[PDB]
Amino acid sequence: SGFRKMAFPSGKVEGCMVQVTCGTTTLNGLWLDDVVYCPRHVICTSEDMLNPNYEDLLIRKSNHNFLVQAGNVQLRVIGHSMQNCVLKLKVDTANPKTPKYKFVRIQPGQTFSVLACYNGSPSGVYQCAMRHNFTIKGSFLNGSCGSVGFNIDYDCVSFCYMHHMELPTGVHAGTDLEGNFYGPFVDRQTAQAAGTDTTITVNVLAWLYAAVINGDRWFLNRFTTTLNDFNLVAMKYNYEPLTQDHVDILGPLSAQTGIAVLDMCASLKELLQNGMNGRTILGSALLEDEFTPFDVVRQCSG
Amino acid sequence: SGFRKMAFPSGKVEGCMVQVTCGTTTLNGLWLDDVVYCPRHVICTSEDMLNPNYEDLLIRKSNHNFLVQAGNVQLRVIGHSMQNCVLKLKVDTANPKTPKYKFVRIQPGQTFSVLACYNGSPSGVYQCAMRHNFTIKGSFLNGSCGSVGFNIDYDCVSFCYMHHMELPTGVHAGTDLEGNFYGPFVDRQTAQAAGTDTTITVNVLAWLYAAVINGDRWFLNRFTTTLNDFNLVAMKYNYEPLTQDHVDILGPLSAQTGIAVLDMCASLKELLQNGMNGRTILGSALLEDEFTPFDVVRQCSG
Ligand SMILES: Cn1cc2cc(Nc3nc(=O)n(-c4cccnc4)c(=O)n3Cc3cc(F)c(F)cc3F)c(Cl)cc2n1
Ligand SMILES: Cn1cc2cc(Nc3nc(=O)n(-c4cccnc4)c(=O)n3Cc3cc(F)c(F)cc3F)c(Cl)cc2n1
Repeated sequence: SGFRKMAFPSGKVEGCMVQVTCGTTTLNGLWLDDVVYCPRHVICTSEDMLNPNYEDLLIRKSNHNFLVQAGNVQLRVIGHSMQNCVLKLKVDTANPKTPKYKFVRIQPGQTFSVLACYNGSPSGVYQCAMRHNFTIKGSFLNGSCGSVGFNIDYDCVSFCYMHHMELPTGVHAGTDLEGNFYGPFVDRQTAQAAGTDTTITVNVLAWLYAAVINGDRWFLNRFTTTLNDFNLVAMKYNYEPLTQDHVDILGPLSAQTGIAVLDMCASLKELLQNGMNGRTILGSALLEDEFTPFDVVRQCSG
Repeated sequence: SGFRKMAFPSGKVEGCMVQVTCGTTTLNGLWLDDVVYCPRHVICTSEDMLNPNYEDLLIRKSNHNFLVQAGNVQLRVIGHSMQNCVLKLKVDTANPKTPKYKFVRIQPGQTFSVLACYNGSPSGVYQCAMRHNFTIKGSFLNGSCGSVGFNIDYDCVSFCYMHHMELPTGVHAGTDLEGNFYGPFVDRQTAQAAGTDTTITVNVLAWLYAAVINGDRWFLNRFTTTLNDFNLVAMKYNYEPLTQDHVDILGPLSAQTGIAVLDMCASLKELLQNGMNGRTILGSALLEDEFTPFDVVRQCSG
């Protein structure tokens, strides 16, 4: 047992990470087959980062303006293209370490692992969720642009996030791997504000189930609730409404624990109206919402 | 910015993970050069797991009793040896993916990344600390025996933990890679109890500094404290006494933030005596003690 913020093993992504430089601007790229993917922002200079026109910027570049570094080996760029907010640099060598992969866009509330890199060098791995305002509460410093988020399904890396920038509040914004931003943000060095966030209710319930699986039961109660009355209470606390699809998704955990979803919702209602009274759940003093039902099942069942 | 539970990239360890079977007992091993390291408990049968004599058990085995599986390739065992609680299986192939590595034993309060594996297959990576009672609060299911904990220094993997077992309270016990247990535990399927734990004070202070670096300042105050008066208050709350060496270690964070260590100790004293009054620090409602000063510097500075 035990319950931890768990990321996917990162090796398959580490073997894809490279450094991309254009002019004096540098960041991280993702080398898959004979293409390197990176934020198009790399073709900006300090003069252009505020209000760039990327079509003009790219038309003014050629292959030789792009330096791609894989370890100590320079990959020669033999083509360049823009796809929305990502640059695609065709190189003359296919990555021998290319894993089986796919580009998948994720939904608010789902989770993924982030491999933070600097200068093409992986430095750390952590787990995060896509918030309902399409930001992620990541951990990123200057130089982390182009770091990727991903999930692993069996042997297949599903890339879902490429990091672009930090917002004023310190949360992070990026795109899927087709270069389409998550949320209403643009790759311009302008002060952009994240919208309002909500608590991912289904995830909180999944985490309460994880706690029960690990012997934390003090928050349980004899009461049950209707879905509608739960939602009436939960909206007041900035929680996402719970739907029947969410109940269905929680079916497996409900079965493994013998606690019906609406019964656990009654526990959640009480915790929202009363607080925790100085107690904890799975070592936390607040309700955790960055674990999906799938993450819980993976960690607690296998 | 941002502050997350961050593990080291795991690829270098993933390429070392193998499956070891003896009889019907199976678990994970660590293949480095031409040696596979695993818990000696693998030579136990269900009859022997309660009160084994491992010297007898190993004398009754030969190389052909050990099946080592690296992916789909079977490695032939050509020698076998015991070193304390780890078995060393000499195989006829050196691991081509062997990273530069070392075996280092860690101290209570220090942190490391865990690569949870099952049947030799890496499944997840998370970060944990060695508690003062020499347990770790890990996340492990049946089949995780032999999973390793490690740190990375530049290009060198410092292995520091091999997982053996789960204690009744759900916390975990294991050895260093020379087979020497952390804490007063033995590799016998007997009900063993973890001793009392304490909060890792220096780590809490390091995390308060991380919070200040990320703009969480509400807990700061004008007061300073002496080291002795802080310790008098902190012992009452089950915190480790703070030493001058701990102050020294916190020097860099103190400098980067301009807040003297004893000033932050005054904040910590107040949080201990008053609680958080419904506020949070770096997204947590309780004081976090699994980040060392080094982890904070690595994440917040680079
Ligand atoms: C020589 N040199 C200077 C460079 C500056 C760069 N800008 C950034 N670097 C970053 O690390 N963070 C960043 C910082 C912290 C966490 N997370 C990301 C940026 O936000 N920006 C700003 C930013 C990035 C975008 F991709 C975008 F569309 C709009 C922006 F305002 C980069 Cl990308 C390369 C540099 N090379
Ligand atoms: C066919 N088959 C059955 C096996 C049973 C095995 N026993 C365990 N497996 C484990 O996964 N956990 C475990 C479980 C959860 C978290 N963390 C570790 C054990 O604690 N034990 C118990 C245990 C392990 C030790 F290494 C030890 F010294 C003393 C113990 F009581 C293993 Cl090792 C292989 C098996 N093969």
